[PDB]
Amino acid sequence: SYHLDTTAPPPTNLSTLPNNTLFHLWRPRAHILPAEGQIGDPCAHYTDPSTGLFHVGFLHDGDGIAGATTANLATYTDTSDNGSFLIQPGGKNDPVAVFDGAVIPVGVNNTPTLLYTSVSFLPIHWSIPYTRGSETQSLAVARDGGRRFDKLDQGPVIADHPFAVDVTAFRAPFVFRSARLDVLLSLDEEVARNETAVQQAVDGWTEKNAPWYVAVSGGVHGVGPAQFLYRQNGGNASEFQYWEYLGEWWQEATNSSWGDEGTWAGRWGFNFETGNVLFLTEEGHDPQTGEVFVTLGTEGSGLPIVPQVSSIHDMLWAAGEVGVGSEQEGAKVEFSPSMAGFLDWGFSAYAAAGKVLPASSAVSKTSGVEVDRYVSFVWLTGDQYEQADGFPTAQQGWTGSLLLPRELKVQTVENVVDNELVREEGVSWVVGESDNQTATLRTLGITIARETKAALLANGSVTAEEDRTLQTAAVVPFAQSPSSKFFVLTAQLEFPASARSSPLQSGFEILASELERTAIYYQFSNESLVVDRSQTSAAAPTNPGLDSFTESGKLRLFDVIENGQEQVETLDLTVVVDNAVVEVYANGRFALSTWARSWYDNSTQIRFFHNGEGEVQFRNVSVSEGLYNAWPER
Ligand SMILES: OC[C@H]1O[C@H](OC[C@H]2O[C@H](O[C@]3(CO)O[C@H](CO)[C@@H](O)[C@@H]3O)[C@H](O)[C@@H](O)[C@@H]2O)[C@H](O)[C@@H](O)[C@H]1O
Repeated sequence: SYHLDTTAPPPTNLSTLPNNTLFHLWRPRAHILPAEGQIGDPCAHYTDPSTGLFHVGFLHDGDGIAGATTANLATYTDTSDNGSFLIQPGGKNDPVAVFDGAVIPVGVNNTPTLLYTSVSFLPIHWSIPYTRGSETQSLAVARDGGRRFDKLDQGPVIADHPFAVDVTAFRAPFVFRSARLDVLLSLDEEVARNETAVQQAVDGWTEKNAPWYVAVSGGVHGVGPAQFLYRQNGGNASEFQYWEYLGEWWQEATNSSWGDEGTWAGRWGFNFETGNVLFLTEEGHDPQTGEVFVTLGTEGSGLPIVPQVSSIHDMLWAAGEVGVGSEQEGAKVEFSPSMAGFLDWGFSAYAAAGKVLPASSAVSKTSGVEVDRYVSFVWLTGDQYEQADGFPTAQQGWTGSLLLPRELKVQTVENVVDNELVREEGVSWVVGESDNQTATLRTLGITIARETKAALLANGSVTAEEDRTLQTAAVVPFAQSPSSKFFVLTAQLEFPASARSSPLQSGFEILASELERTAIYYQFSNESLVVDRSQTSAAAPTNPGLDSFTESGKLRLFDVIENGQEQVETLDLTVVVDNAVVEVYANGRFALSTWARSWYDNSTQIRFFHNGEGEVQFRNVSVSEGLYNAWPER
């Protein structure tokens, strides 16, 4: 007879416990996840034109797309009960499975319309032969306020992958509109070569009757990963049956990668997944003036290759330009990356699905936002993409969660010293404006959606810590630590120029007891925020299912001019700890999320950490405890 006692040592084998015994142990309170069961890819988000409510979707129990709605982008309500499903397999187009999809707010019958990957055969993986007809794209229309999606009574509207192309995958259609694409396709192939003519047409563009484009993710056996582009036939905004194939607007060589050493954006891998096409500005999303950005997941593998196994799941982002379709007979249009990085450096972060969130939305109206935004929902698989070594899934009763909604826009880093640090090849940023003395840098901006950040701190207990410096190695416990695993830790770390060349490691130790701790620090050596989980869980040693490997992401701190002097850019940290779900944010342009499954209720001390190498200044350190409930109606 074993009842859970989180103040006592964990049993040696967690998988021997009764189903659901671990249900609340690591479960978050402020994140998006079903009431129970497993959550897969986030997909099918859209602002309902009628109600202005923002709809969120996600695969659930490998049995279809489930959903929820929100009015504030802080609290959520399930569309229904018993799974809250919107659409499931079993149709003629989708006898085996229902994969990711995207929604056109005003589609068929002028109602929200879902274009999704209908599945008829399994297995499907880039490492094995593709079964013809495995993945097709079908339509379904929203009924009863989006609480369900009825499949149109006909076959798929894109019933096959490109003719005779040996695709490694063909799925996760994502819809978007683009002024630049309509122009490039509307103009002559000779007159669409000079930006002078283009830009002019781009200004007359009208978002309302523009045709929808569709990017499908996958690759080509023996050649490369790629995104397949389609658009309503003939650019007719009212054509929903036929979609003309524009070609592989973006493809890369098998297991190639941004930069020579693949340092800043992992690798393009063997297959591209759940692509998203964004158009940014310094303030939000604008399909007319925004720069072209694409977020995607890439499947990697070492050698030899393990059939049906993707050893690496990188959550990347790329930005660049779109031009005519070269001179050859390839794609009508091509996307050329200028920069690329990670949307989230977490091993278990993947399949992000975002959506434009209009200023006209009930969400932006209520919060006072008056610009169009692009909110992105990143997936945090719960069992390492189903490769976990015996995770106690039956015991937990649920699997996975989505990360906090995030705003994506163009973030600028001003007053930067245009130095080798800036002029490196294959990085996650481009020089905006430089006088060879100081330049502005452009990169993907990553922040917690404002309404969610506010809700996280609204009723939280706040406890500051005095600024302090550490030269010699030390681990200093905060004056006061929270008494629960639900909090937001904020701090700024100032480093002296002499630290770049040192083995310095500075940060914090969270979720700490004498038998447990989780280290989060910055390493100048490879320049990377690190989350050491080797001591995170007292239960991990005998339960390999609880992964404890190190997580880390590259974050460069540039030399800049602050008060009128040069200094190493301040490390601005924001760590949200949702019981076991941990998200590390840095400089409004870095994210590293992972699972920190601490066990003891006592495991809640926070400590300052410095390894004695170099010197670090902690400024403005504080903690907000409590966070909030994202599912009030449950
Ligand atoms: O190959 C065996 C495998 O086939 C099916 O999964 C295929 C596909 O799943 C994952 O792809 C994503 C990324 O998270 O998840 C959804 C599906 O749930 C896809 O639309 C999306 O690309 C993997 O990352 C891919 O490597 C994999 O090829 C099936 O669902 C699995 O249970 C298993 O049978």
